[PDB]
Amino acid sequence: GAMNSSNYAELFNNDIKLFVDDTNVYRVTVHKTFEGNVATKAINGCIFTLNPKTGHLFLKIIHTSVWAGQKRLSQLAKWKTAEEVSALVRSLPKEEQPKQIIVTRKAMLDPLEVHMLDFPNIAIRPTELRLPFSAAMSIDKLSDVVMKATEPQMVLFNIYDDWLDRISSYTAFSRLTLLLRALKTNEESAKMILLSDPTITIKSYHLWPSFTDEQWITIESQMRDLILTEYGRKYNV
Amino acid sequence: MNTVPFTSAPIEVTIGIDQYSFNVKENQPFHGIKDIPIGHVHVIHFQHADNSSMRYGYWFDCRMGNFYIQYDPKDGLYKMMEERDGAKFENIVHNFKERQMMVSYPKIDEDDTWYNLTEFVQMDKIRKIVRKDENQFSYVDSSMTTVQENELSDPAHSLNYTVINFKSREAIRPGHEMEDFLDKSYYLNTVMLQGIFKNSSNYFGELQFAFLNAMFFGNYGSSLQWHAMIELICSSATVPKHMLDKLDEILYYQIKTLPEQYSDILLNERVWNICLYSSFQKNSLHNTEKIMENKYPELL
Ligand SMILES: C=CCN(C(=O)NC1CC1)C1CC1
Repeated sequence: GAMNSSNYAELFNNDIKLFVDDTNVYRVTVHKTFEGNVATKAINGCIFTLNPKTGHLFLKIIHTSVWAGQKRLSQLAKWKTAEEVSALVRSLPKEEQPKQIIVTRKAMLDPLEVHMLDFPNIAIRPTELRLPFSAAMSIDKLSDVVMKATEPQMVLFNIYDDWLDRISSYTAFSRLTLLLRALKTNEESAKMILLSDPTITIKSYHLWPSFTDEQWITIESQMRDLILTEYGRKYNV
Repeated sequence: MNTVPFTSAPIEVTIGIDQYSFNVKENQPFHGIKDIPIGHVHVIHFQHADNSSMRYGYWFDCRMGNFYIQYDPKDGLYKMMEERDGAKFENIVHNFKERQMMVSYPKIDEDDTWYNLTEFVQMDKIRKIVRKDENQFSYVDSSMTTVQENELSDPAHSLNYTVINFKSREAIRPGHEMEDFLDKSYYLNTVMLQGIFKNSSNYFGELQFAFLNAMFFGNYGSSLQWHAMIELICSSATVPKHMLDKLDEILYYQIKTLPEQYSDILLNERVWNICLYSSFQKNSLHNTEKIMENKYPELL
């Protein structure tokens, strides 16, 4: 069924699963027309499909050309997401196909269910968790590849860099979601924390800086403080 | 006019005939129902006084044989049987008439209700939904499940309605996923009308029979099938104009006939709101919309 706090360790068991987030698929800047009306201009988007256990990210880049001449784009975006996830599954070898796909927004359930009718044994699940994957476009290298794309494109990343050599999936997911939650709540301060020290760099083949274990504990603390801080500033507590 | 005689009425029972009903007392001198209009299917149905659970009844057509009711004290219900001996039957009937031991099917002559509820219902189609080919009439009860319900257990006792499933490969063309899910016209017109039902009349007949089973027996499976067949039409952008107009008349008489206090148990809020206010056909059911609004504005 739906996924929540109670069944939280199921993410890191050995049944292949994927999270699908569609919140950056259809992206617009709303602006004014010469006549004083409002128009949208689309920019490139992406489907954020993540294996929470392995860190494998299937970043399908949604080029603005897919929207040309289409109507009801926010609705189309959910079906195009579902079309592209189904195509990914079909492209994978059988032993790599997921047993479950968890959508971060319940509006994807029917589009994905319908596109996956060929896969009756793949469970399509919602979640009660409010996950911060919308903030994926605050990761500079992910944002960079999306904006530069000139055609539809799939790019593969490990969103955990090399963390699984030292920490468990459970801990790697908690770190990822804390980072993303902090980028979502105050992108500027979050990025200042990740880069304040010029001596810690991001490997060419990584997304996040190369923190030692001790430096990560410091970083994580600072990210929590930021999240709590913004909670007071927002709510005045 | 035709007659369904009763051997006797040994247990107290409310007896229905089409949309009429009368109470019969334990061992009251009751010997059946006369003046039944020829040309329509009919349903004769029972709810025992002492156990209202297990409503049952029989679908039949007087042109297909002479039928009577006899109580079975072993299985505990009123059974329909066919009498093959023709002169035995007329003799029984005529004696019971002369003694005036029969109620008269009380059709008001202005009244077209039954015709309008059964317009497209044929016995041949009923007997394909209710499989029991050794009898010319069909038993249906409140507890009988549908083939589709058995998918999601006793197959011989099933209601074999046409399975409709909006998230099924039958409903959805590969490559037209979004198109087909949001506009069911392919599923309605190519899969169901052209492919399965062959014409709208057979489609309407099954819809009408599902409604009647749902209202008369309290059959949950039947209620589900009626709403699905309505929703497949309302959710299609492209429906023949003649089907749309006829649907409006069909539903009108169904809503008109439904008991006022059964709205909570026989009408699906989601379906009717969608069908009347959001679907493609939101503007094509003027009569049904009118009666639903003046008679069931709470549901909406
Ligand atoms: C006598 C039982 C009534 N039914 C029922 O439970 N309906 C529930 C509200 C959906 C079936 C429709 C006939």
